[PDB]
Amino acid sequence: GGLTCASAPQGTLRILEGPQQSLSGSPLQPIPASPPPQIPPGLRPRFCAFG
Amino acid sequence: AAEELSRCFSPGVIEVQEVQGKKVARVANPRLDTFSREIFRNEKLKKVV
Repeated sequence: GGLTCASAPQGTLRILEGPQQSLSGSPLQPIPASPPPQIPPGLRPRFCAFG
Repeated sequence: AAEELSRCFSPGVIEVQEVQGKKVARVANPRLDTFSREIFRNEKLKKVV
């Protein structure tokens, strides 16, 4: 009436919960790159010679 | 090329007249010139002035 060893298991199942990968879009930056410093339009000379 | 010449100088110095259908640049007032030597960057008009 006691507990005895039974037949060895024939296989093992290991369960884990996993989600999946999306598409590669690689959206690097809101406003991207190093935007260049640049000329103010027209500007004009702010200096003249004497005479 | 008269206008490119007139831009390489303080603007009053080279007065571009219109003698004929073509445009001639003339040295109207040499005194206004500031020495900026910007003609010397032109490579084709550094030989003219």
